[PDB]
Amino acid sequence: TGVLTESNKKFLPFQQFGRDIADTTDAVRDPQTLEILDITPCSFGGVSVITPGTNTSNQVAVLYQGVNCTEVNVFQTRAGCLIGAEYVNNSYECDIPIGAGICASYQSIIAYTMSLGAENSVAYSNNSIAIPTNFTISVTTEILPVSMTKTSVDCTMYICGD
Amino acid sequence: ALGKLQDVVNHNAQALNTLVKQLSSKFGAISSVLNDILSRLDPPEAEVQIDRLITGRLQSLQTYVTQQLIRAAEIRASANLAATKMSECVLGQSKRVDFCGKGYHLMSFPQSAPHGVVFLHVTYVPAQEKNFTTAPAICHDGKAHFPREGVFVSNGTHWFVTQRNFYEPQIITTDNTFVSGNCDVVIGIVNNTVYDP
Amino acid sequence: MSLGAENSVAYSNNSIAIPTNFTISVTTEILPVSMTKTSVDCTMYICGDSTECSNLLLQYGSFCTQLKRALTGIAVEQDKNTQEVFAQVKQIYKTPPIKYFGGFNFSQILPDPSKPSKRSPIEDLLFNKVTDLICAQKFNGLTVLPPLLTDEMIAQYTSALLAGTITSGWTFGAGPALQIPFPMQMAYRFNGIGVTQNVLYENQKLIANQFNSAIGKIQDSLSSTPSALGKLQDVVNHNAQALNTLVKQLSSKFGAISSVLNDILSRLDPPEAEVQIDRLITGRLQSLQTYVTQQLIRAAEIRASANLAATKMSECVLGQSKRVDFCGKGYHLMSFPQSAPHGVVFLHVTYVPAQEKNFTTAPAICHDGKAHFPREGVFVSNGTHWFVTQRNFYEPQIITTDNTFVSGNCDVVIGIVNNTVYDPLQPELDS
Amino acid sequence: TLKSFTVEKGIYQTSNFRVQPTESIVRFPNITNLCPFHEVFNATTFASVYAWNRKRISNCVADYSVIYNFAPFFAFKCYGVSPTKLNDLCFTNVYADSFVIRGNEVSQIAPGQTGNIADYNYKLPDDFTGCVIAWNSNKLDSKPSGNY
Ligand SMILES: *[C@@H]1O[C@H](CO)[C@@H](O[C@@H]2O[C@H](CO)[C@@H](O)[C@H](O)[C@H]2NC(C)=O)[C@H](O)[C@H]1NC(C)=O
Ligand SMILES: *[C@@H]1O[C@H](CO)[C@@H](O[C@@H]2O[C@H](CO)[C@@H](O)[C@H](O)[C@H]2NC(C)=O)[C@H](O)[C@H]1NC(C)=O
Ligand SMILES: *[C@@H]1O[C@H](CO)[C@@H](O[C@@H]2O[C@H](CO)[C@@H](O)[C@H](O)[C@H]2NC(C)=O)[C@H](O)[C@H]1NC(C)=O
Ligand SMILES: *[C@@H]1O[C@H](CO)[C@@H](O[C@@H]2O[C@H](CO)[C@@H](O)[C@H](O)[C@H]2NC(C)=O)[C@H](O)[C@H]1NC(C)=O
Ligand SMILES: *[C@@H]1O[C@H](CO)[C@@H](O[C@@H]2O[C@H](CO)[C@@H](O)[C@H](O)[C@H]2NC(C)=O)[C@H](O)[C@H]1NC(C)=O
Ligand SMILES: *[C@@H]1O[C@H](CO)[C@@H](O[C@@H]2O[C@H](CO)[C@@H](O)[C@H](O)[C@H]2NC(C)=O)[C@H](O)[C@H]1NC(C)=O
Ligand SMILES: *[C@@H]1O[C@H](CO)[C@@H](O[C@@H]2O[C@H](CO)[C@@H](O)[C@H](O)[C@H]2NC(C)=O)[C@H](O)[C@H]1NC(C)=O
Ligand SMILES: *[C@@H]1O[C@H](CO)[C@@H](O[C@@H]2O[C@H](CO)[C@@H](O)[C@H](O)[C@H]2NC(C)=O)[C@H](O)[C@H]1NC(C)=O
Ligand SMILES: *[C@@H]1O[C@H](CO)[C@@H](O[C@@H]2O[C@H](CO)[C@@H](O)[C@H](O)[C@H]2NC(C)=O)[C@H](O)[C@H]1NC(C)=O
Ligand SMILES: *[C@@H]1O[C@H](CO)[C@@H](O)[C@H](O)[C@H]1NC(C)=O
Ligand SMILES: *[C@@H]1O[C@H](CO)[C@@H](O)[C@H](O)[C@H]1NC(C)=O
Ligand SMILES: *[C@@H]1O[C@H](CO)[C@@H](O)[C@H](O)[C@H]1NC(C)=O
Ligand SMILES: *[C@@H]1O[C@H](CO)[C@@H](O)[C@H](O)[C@H]1NC(C)=O
Repeated sequence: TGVLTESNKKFLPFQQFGRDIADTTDAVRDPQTLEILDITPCSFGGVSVITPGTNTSNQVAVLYQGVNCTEVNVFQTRAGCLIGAEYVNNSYECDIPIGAGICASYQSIIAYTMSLGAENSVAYSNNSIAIPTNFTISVTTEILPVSMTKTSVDCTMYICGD
Repeated sequence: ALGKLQDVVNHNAQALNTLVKQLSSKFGAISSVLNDILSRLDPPEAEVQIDRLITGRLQSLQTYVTQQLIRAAEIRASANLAATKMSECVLGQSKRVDFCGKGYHLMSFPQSAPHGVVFLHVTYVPAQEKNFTTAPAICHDGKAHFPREGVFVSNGTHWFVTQRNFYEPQIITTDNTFVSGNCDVVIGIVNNTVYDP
Repeated sequence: MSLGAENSVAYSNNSIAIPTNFTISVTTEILPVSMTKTSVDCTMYICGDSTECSNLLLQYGSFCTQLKRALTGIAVEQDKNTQEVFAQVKQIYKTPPIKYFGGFNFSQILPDPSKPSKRSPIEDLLFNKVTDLICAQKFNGLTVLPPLLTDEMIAQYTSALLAGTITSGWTFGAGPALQIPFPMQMAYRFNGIGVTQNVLYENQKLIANQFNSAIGKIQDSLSSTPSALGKLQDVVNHNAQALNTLVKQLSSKFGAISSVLNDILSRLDPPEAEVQIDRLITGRLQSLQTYVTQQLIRAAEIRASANLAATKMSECVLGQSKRVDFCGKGYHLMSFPQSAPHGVVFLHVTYVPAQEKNFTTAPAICHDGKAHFPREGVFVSNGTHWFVTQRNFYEPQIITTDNTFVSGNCDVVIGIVNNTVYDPLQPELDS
Repeated sequence: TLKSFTVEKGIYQTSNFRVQPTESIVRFPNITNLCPFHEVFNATTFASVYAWNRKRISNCVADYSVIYNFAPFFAFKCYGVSPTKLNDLCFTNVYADSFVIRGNEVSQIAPGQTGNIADYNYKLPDDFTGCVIAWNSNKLDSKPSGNY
C-alpha cells in the first residue's frame, strides 16, 4: 500500500526491485511497461488529544505530530498541526505542554508561547549597591521518596498455578 | 503537593495490575486457562500450548522485574539524596546554595511521610532592599582603608560601614577597617574621614 | 602507561611555601541534560498495515501499552530535566546597556544582538560543533518528538542567569537581586576563598586581563578540538544508533520464511500464515522491549547527569562553592552557564595560586614570656626578620598585637621562636 | 533452595504453603437423553455438497465411545479438542454437517483450506473447533452406470 511516483533512479537492466537503506522497497519495475515506479508509504502521523479535565469541560483539540497542516482554528507548530485551538499572542505559564515552546490552556482552548518569567532589569552601576533592610523567615517543603512497595512473586504459582 | 510519593505507589500498583492482566493473555494459544488446555487437549499438543503460555507469562514476569529494578535504582538514588539532606540540612547548617531550600539556609526539620520524607527548610530571605552609594575603599591620611567584614555605604552625604546582608550602618573607624597601601592604586577610592577610638 | 610526572615535595619541619601571584583559570565542564524524545507506534512497527497481524498481536496483551507508557515517561522526564537545569530563576534578568564591568569583558558569553538566534559566541560555537535514514525511521512508526523548551528559550534562561550572576552576584539566587559593582563582587568572592579585598583591588587590571585571556583561550580551545563536545555527541549517537538498530531489526526473518508480512499473507493459508506472523511478532516485540529497556537505563543515566547539572547550576553559578573540584580545578570564584544541544557547559572561573616562595615558618612567636598565634595568617621569615602573612597570598606585615592573639606561655608550644611583637599604643603613649 | 549444607543466619523465602483439595466434585446436568447419533451416522442417503445437511444437536448426553466401538470411518480428525477427552466435556452449538464428496477432497473440509468446494460449496471459519469424519461410501452411494 503506497503512492507510486516517477523516479530518477538509473536502474540497471537486470535489476527490478529497488531497496532503501532499511531494505524497504523504495521502487519497483513493471513487466508490462518497463518503467520504474518509486514507492512511498501513504501519509500518516500520531494524533494527540489535548484536553482539560472532564470535570471542567468536554472540548478537545488534536495535534497531528510531525505533519504539516496541508496534509490533513488551524495552527501550524513545529510539533505538528494543531486543530481546535486558537493561537493567542499573550504569553502565560505552561498548562498543557504541546512542544517547541507552545503550550495550551483552557480559558475555549487557547494555544500560546510559554512565558519564561517576568523581565527584571537590574539597575547595575559602578558605584551603587543594594543593601537589605529587613528579612523574611521562609519555610519551604521538599518531598523526597525513600522506599517502594516490597513485592514478592511466586514464579511457579504465577506462571503455572496448581 | 504530595504527588511524588503518590506516583510511586501508583506505579507499583499499576505494575502489579498489569502483571495480573497478563494472565488473561492467550499469547497465541487456544486458551489462557491451563485447565481448559489440560481438559480439552491430549498431552502431545497440550505441552505445546502450555509452552506458549509459559513463555508469554515468563516474558511478562521478566519485564515486570526489570521495571522494578530500574525503579528501585531511581528510588535508591532519591533515598541517597534524602539521606544527604538529612545529614547536611537537618543535622547541620548547609552553605550549599538551593540544597536546603530557597534562600540562605538556617535549619531544617524532618517529617515522616508514606514512602518518603518531607523536609521543612527554614531559610533567611533578604527583603526591603535600599540603594546606597558604594566605594571599594576609603582614603584617609594617604592610606587606603578596606572593610574588615562589611561594605562601605553612603546615604548621600555621610559614609558608613555595614554588614553585607543587613543594613546596620556604623561609623567608619580603625576597628572595622584595615589599611593596605596608599590611595593611588585602588580604582574608585573616595575621600572620607576614619575615626580613631 | 605513565601515571604522571614525578614530583618530590620539599617537606621540612619549619619551612612553608607561600604563593606570591595568581592565575585566573577558566575551565569547561560539559554535562548532558536531556536525550532525544522518542515515540514508537507499537502496532505499526510490529505489523504495519496488516490487520491479521494486529489481530494476532492483540493476543499478547498490554505489551504495547507498557512500551508506550515507558517511552512517554522518558519523554516527559527529558523536559523535566531541562526545566530542572535551566529554569531555576523566575525573573528574566537583563544586562545594562553599557557593558562596562570594571575591566571585565563578557562579550563571549553574553547574547549577541547581531545574530538572529540571540546566542553568545560560545553558545553559537557549541551549537555548531554538536550535530534517508530519518525517512525509514519515520515510516517504520518511530517518531522523534520536539523538545518542549526551544533552543532560543534555553539560551534566554542562560542569559537571565548570566545577567543575574554578573549584575547581582549570588544575591539573586537566594532572594531579590541586589545590585553590586562587579569589582566589589569579585572582592567578595576573593574573601570567600580566604584572600583579602586589597589583593583584588590593587591587582584589578591584571585580574581582568587574565580573565579575558582565559575566556579567549576557552573559545579557541573549543573551536580547535574535535573531541571537546564528545559527551553530547555521544548521547545523540547512542539515540540514533538505537533507532537505526531497531529499524534494522525489521529485516530479520526470526525463524520464519520471510521478513515481509505481505509476502507471508500473499503466499500462505491462515493456519500457517498465523504461525509465521507469530514468529515475526515475537521477534519484533523482543526487539522493541530490548530497545525500551536500554532507553530506560539511559534515561536513568541522563537523569543522574541532569541532577548533577542542576546541582552545579545551583552551587557554582548561583553561589560560590567551597567544595573542592566541584566547580573547577582550583579555588572556585564563580561560574557561567552556557546552553548546548542536549546539555549545559559550565565555564568555571577559579583562582590558582602561582609563583610560590619558600619561607621559614614557626607555630608561635614568644614575646615577654607569652605565646602569640596568628589571628588569620601564618608566621613567615625571609631569613632575618619575622612577619605575619595571609595563607593564600604573600603579603608580609609586621607582627603586632592587632593580628596576633595570646594563649599561654612559651613552655608548651613545640617549635616556638623568639621575636618581638610590636604594640600600636607604644608610640602613642610615649609621645 | 540455597544449594548448600550450611545455612547462614537469616530469613529465607523457600516455598508457598497451600491447602490441598479434599475431594473432587463433578456437577453435570441431571437430564439424561440418549443422543441421536444413529440418525446422522447411519443414514441411508446423504445430501449433496452444495446443499449440505445441517442437523442441530441439543438437550442430550453424548456417549462418544460408541462412535469408536462401531466405525468404518477411515478418517477421524479433530481440530480444537482431543478425541479421547470428548466424554468428559460439556458443549453447546453442536451441529452435524453431512455431505458427500470425492475421495481426494477430504483434505479440503478444514479451516483455511484451498479448493473448489471449500470456496463455493462449504466454507469453514478460521477459528473452527470440532471433528471431521470421513468414510468411504462405495457400497451405498455408487451405481455401476454412474451415480450422478
Ligand atoms: C535604585 O535606583 C535605580 C535607579 O538608578 C532603580 O532602578 C529603577 O527602578 C524603576 C522602578 O523599578 C524602573 O522604572 C527604572 O527603569 C529603574 N532604572 C534603571 C536604570 O534600571 C532601583 O529601583 C533602585 N532600587 C531600589 C531598591 O529602590
Ligand atoms: C520588617 O518586616 C516586618 C514583617 O516582615 C515588619 O513587621 C510588621 O510591622 C508592621 C508595622 O510595624 C505590622 O503592622 C506588621 O504586623 C508586622 N509584621 C510582623 C510579621 O510582625 C517590620 O516592621 C519591618 N521592619 C522594618 C524596619 O522595616
Ligand atoms: C545620612 O545619615 C546620617 C546619620 O544617620 C545623617 O546625619 C544626621 O542627620 C540628622 C538629621 O538630618 C542630624 O540631626 C544629625 O546631626 C546628623 N548627624 C551628623 C553626625 O551630622 C545624614 O543627614 C543622612 N543623610 C541623608 C542625605 O539622609
Ligand atoms: C582626596 O584627597 C587627596 C589629598 O587630600 C587629593 O589629592 C590631591 O589632589 C590635588 C588636586 O588634584 C593635587 O594638587 C594634589 O597633589 C593631590 N595630593 C595627593 C597627595 O595626591 C584628591 O584630589 C582628593 N580626591 C577627591 C575626590 O576629593
Ligand atoms: C624550597 O627549598 C627546597 C629545598 O631547599 C627546594 O627543593 C629542591 O628543588 C630542587 C629543584 O626542583 C630539587 O633539585 C631539590 O632536590 C629539592 N630539594 C629537596 C630537599 O627536595 C624547593 O624547590 C624550594 N621551593 C621553591 C619555590 O624554590
Ligand atoms: C604576576 O603574574 C602576572 C602574570 O600572570 C605578571 O604580569 C606580567 O608582568 C610582566 C612583567 O611585569 C609582563 O611582561 C607581562 O605581560 C605581564 N602579564 C600579564 C598577563 O599582565 C605580574 O608581573 C606578576 N606579579 C608578580 C609580583 O610577580
Ligand atoms: C571585549 O572583547 C571583545 C572580543 O573578545 C572585543 O571585540 C574585539 O574588538 C577589537 C577592536 O575593536 C576587534 O579587532 C575584534 O575583532 C573584536 N572581537 C570580536 C570577537 O568582535 C571588545 O573590544 C572587548 N571590549 C569591549 C569593551 O567590549
Ligand atoms: C627581610 O625583609 C626585611 C623587610 O622587608 C628586610 O629588611 C630591609 O632590607 C632592605 C634591603 O636589604 C633594607 O634597605 C631595609 O632597611 C631593611 N629594613 C629593616 C627594617 O631592616 C630584610 O633585609 C629581609 N631579609 C632578607 C634576608 O632578605
Ligand atoms: C627565648 O627567650 C628565652 C627568654 O629570654 C630564653 O630562655 C633563656 O635561655 C637562657 C639560655 O638557655 C637561660 O640562661 C635563661 O635562664 C632562659 N630564660 C628563661 C626565662 O627561660 C630562650 O633560650 C630563648 N630561645 C632561643 C631559641 O633563643
Ligand atoms: C508486454 O511486456 C513485455 C515485457 O514483458 C514488453 O516488452 C511489451 O512491450 C509489453 N507489451 C505491451 C503492449 O505493453
Ligand atoms: C560608570 O558608569 C557610567 C554609566 O553607568 C559609564 O558611562 C562610565 O563609563 C562608568 N565609568 C567608567 C570609569 O567606565
Ligand atoms: C626535623 O626534620 C629532620 C628531617 O627533616 C629530622 O631529622 C629531625 O629529627 C626533625 N626534628 C625533630 C625535633 O624531630
Ligand atoms: C443402521 O442401519 C441399518 C440399515 O441401513 C440397520 O440394519 C442397523 O440396525 C442400523 N444400526 C443402528 C445402530 O441403528
